[PDB]
Amino acid sequence: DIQWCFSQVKGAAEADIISTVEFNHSGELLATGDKGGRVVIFQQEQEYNVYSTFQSHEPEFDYLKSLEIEEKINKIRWLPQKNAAQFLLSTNDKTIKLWKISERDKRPEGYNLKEEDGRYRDPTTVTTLRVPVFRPMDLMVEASPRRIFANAHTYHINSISINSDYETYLSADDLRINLWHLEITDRSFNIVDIKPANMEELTEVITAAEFHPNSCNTFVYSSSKGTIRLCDMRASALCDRHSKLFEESNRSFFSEIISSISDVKFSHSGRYMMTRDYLSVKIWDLNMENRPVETYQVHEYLRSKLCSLYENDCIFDKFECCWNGSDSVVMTGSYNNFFRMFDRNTKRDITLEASFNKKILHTAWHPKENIIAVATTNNLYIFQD
Amino acid sequence: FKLEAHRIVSISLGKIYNSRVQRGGIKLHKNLLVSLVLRSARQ
Amino acid sequence: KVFTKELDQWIEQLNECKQLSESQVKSLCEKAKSNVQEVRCPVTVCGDVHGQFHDLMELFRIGGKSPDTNYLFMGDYVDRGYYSVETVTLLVALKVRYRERITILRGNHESRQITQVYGFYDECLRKYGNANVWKYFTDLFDYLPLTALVDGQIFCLHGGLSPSIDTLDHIRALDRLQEVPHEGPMCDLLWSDPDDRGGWGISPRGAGYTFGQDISETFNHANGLTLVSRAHQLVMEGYNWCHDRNVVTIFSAPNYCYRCGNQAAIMELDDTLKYSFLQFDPAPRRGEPHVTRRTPDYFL
Amino acid sequence: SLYPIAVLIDELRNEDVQLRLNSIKKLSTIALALGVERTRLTDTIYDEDEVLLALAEQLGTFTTLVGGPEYVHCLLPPLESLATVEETVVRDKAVESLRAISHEHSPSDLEAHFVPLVKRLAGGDWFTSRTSACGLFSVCYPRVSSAVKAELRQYFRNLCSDDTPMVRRAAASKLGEFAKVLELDNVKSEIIPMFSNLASDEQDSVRLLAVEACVNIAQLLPQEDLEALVMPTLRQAAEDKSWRVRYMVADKFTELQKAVGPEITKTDLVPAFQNLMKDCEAEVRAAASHKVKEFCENLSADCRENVIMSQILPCIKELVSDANQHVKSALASVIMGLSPILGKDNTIEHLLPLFLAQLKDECPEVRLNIISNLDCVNEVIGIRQLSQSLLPAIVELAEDAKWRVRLAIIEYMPLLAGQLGVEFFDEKLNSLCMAWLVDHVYAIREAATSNLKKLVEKFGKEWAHATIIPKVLAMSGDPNYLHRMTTLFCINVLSEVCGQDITTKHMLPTVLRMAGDPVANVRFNVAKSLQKIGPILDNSTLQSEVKPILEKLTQDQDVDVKYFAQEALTVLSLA
Ligand SMILES: [Fe+3]
Ligand SMILES: [Zn+2]
Repeated sequence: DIQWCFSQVKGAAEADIISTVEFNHSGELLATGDKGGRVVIFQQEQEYNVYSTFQSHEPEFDYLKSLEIEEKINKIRWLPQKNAAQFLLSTNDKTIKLWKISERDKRPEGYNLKEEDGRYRDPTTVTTLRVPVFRPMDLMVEASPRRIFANAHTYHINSISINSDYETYLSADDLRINLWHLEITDRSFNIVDIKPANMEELTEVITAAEFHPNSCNTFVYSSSKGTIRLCDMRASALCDRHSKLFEESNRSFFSEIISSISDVKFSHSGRYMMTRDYLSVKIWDLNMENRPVETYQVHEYLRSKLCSLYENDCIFDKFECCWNGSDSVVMTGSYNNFFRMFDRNTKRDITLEASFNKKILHTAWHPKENIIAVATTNNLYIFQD
Repeated sequence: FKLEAHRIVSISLGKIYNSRVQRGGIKLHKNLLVSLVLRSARQ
Repeated sequence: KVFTKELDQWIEQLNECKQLSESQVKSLCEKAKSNVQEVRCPVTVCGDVHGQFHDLMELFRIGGKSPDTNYLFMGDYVDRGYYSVETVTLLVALKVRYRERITILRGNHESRQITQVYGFYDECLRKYGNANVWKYFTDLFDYLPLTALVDGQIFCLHGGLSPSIDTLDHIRALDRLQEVPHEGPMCDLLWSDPDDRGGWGISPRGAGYTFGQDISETFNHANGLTLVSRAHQLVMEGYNWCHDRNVVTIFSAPNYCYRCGNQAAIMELDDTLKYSFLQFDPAPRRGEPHVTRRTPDYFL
Repeated sequence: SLYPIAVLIDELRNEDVQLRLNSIKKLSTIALALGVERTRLTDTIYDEDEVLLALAEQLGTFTTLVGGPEYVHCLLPPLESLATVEETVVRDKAVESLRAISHEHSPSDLEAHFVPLVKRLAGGDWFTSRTSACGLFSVCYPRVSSAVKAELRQYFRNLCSDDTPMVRRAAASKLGEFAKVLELDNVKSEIIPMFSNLASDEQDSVRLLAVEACVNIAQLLPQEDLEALVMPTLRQAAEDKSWRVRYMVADKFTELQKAVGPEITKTDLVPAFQNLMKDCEAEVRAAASHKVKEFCENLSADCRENVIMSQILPCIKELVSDANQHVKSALASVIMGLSPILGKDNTIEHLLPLFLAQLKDECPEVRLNIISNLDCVNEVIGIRQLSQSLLPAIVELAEDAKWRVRLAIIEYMPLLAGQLGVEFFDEKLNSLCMAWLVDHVYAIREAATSNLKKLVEKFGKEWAHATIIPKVLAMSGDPNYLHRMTTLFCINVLSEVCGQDITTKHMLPTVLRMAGDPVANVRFNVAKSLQKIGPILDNSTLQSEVKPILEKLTQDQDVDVKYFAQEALTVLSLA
């Protein structure tokens, strides 16, 4: 069991809704997505604090369909630290933006060289200012957009993920999956297109996808029916010939909504996979598909109330989950601002209160320490062990 | 049986049409989930 | 006539999808300032183009280059394309350059206040950045013909019929120079649409009036006409007939909204006055290819 | 004044990339005037893609203006700052700059600063640093002390063993040319181990890069030893799990064959090539099929024929019938290219059935690609053996609902006419030329007219006069004004090739008749037509007929007719 310590709240009504939380691979910097395009970034104090902020997207009004596309950054993903400047992938409903957050490198240089407005010539315009403007040395972190991805997703975007080899990253919308090269942002390879020719028969919605963390070729994409398909780009260029399908008395009207898997994450070791359906967190060993190795219940009392949650909007809520860096434990959110940690070692589950009514939709786990970050709607919590 | 579920077919349609007015139009996930819950015409 | 050869150079510049300077477009627009625009028998009639500039270049490739080929456009060229301003400039350029071989008809999407409520002002801000360009682009609307009465035989416009306008003589009394709020025949005549049901109707849009086979027979036999050619709304297969050859709709923007699979067409009118719809597919432009099942070179 | 631009780069602050760039890109006078001493270069460090690229582009030239052999090491910290940036293109230019100055560094400077710079870049844990170093080793090794020659290979091995996959990608990428200058025994003993590690790396992006390294390594080492040294790694690469590696092996297959020689090709590559053409991935079949022509032409002439018929051509049978559009199109582009090898007998046995099969594909691209390369078959057997089966494919292509297919075939008619010859083209296809002239799509009419010009060029004057001109003029009678206008464009382009005699005597009168056409379009296109052909027309006939008719048009009611008629007379100097 892990004795989690209550988080300090550092961040904090409609634009400020944390739609994603994500630690960098070496977890020093924490970037949180938003429903207002402001990716609030924090970083761990060198032995977390507000680091920077950048407007990843504006309300891009589509003029071909008149759809008032929101600035909803549904995913934040870090890249490896190519240089001193860190990079972040931010994806709104329609388009991805690659960002560079660099410190002020020229702080000393700007102080070491300065002349008059006319390059030390007489009759300078701002004669005093030049005497003082020479002191530009500052410690602030400077955000900057590097590469703009194209408008490829004809539908709301739900997932992106950096591949194990840092040339490409995954992008999946509710109907298709496109593979984006990191620097080559003018084109994308549509690796999966489940779209039925006639939208009448729309049964399958790709609700989430990710890349296998250690294998550059293995990736999984969920489905509305819960059938998690583990694809392998080694088999073929197009991944419609999926390698495996993961699938499991109570067959109510809403069997078609409880079976929808809102989130899928691989273990840090890539030995196990954890899929969050509405009611249960299913943990699958990747070599056995007809059942999970362990099934976990996220909330017992909500199984019968599928009309009441359907009169309300609550039953559509997208929940997510995350693993320990050691994979020994997993954690996911529940309603009423409660999240649950499902320890696979002792099979003991401990629920935790963040401080129905409030939903912990998104959360994250630091890949090197028992640090977890929680995306409450109007708050951000980083719980320690 | 007494009416506890007829609500659902009408709400199935009621949420389909209530989506088109909101920001971003249809969310195909929530729209398909709302559309798959229904009620048999006769028994 | 140096300015004329300069505009002949603007033809090349515009074809490169480059917008004219505010000075250039103003010198053109100033020199640009009827409901019965008797169009002689050989002419090409085109429907909505809605700013799909690459699809307009395609359209010229299908129909033909002007001044060689005559043109008359039912109006929709701003609101729905990435290249609104670059389309409108080419159109008015052709008009002022060839006043008697090109005709542009007032459309349903072209106004001042509702376009400001819509984004097109924002579009011009992205393209140019200021109000003057938009203003210059709007004043030409009042001086654009409302209808194209091709001849005694065939009639063509952007819209369709109206409760108040039965006889062509009524078309004559209409004023082109009228920007007034949405109510009144000024909207009806532009925004109208036909349907298989015979009678009046209304829609969730701004005020626009529909019509059926009965109203089409009243408008036709009372005028000796042969069609009511329209281009108001989207139609798949590029042209939509109605009411047994009494109303017809043309759409000239192939793949109208890039999501849609709709074909597009234009109708050539021969010397012997006869409509001949031409079918053409969207341009070979790849733009940002996301569909290409030929693996991109970065992954190979 | 003009000299201070060397220092305005950062004197302006909150700069514009255009102003910063223009302030930065002025090297000739400033390098000799101010940069000799005032730079001691921290103005040259601005962090943005275009400015960094410009800095690299300029810093590469300071060697000749600053006194390089003495001080050139002073250029290293700026290029270091440029090499460690995230931007790949900037890194590429920064490394190209460092590589340029390497040839001018003296061995003393090479040893003192340059090699320790490479060492520091490997030492710099920011993996973009390491990434940059991967390409620098190749130029310093030949002239540095044998001690350094040994020390460098240690860090290079560390690069190939680094746990950052991008580092291994770069290292493997540069290992090819690096092996070209390393000592042969050092390549065998020191590079091959790390090369084996690269070619078997966990990440497929790493493994797929080892094959070009293998190409260069095989070009260097004695062919007799490749069978043991490199080949065991190539076998496991060509049959790798990932289709990407198989694709690259198929793509680089011509280079591989050239590097490893024909005997090893016959022993190891040909079976691998069969396994590539039969691969379950369409892309791998595409790559392999593309290279089948070059591979066959690169095999030793003794085995080539029998090897094709025994191992490749039976697989070609399956590729021609492949389920994928791209595979059929790719093979179709090259498949005829086997004809010079298999021309006399084998072409009729297998290749003709393969052609005729491809000539009936549902996709037009396949038929287009076959007809695009007929030269390979026409020179060996002759077109008569193909013409009978080419005519229906070109007819079907020329009538596609998608007019762009009709356009695409129109582009090849002169090549086709030159191959099919004078008799067959005018027997079977001239009618199709006219079918495009009248075509409803202007793009087709235009392209076909300009195409018809090229046909007249290939055939000359008397042919067109005897058969084409009598037909194109008949389009003047068409009630559709667009067809008359097409007659004017046709007359225009023909006048250039058919010359003044045929133009003025036989053809020209038709233009005057439609000058008074009731449609102003035909009238001013007559004006523009005479304006273009006018310089070819005889002054006597120009004055007798062109001048008074053009003058008549200058007084028309139509301003467009009057405008163009005046412009014509002006250009013709008649009035
Ligand atoms: Fe319209
Ligand atoms: Zn309209």
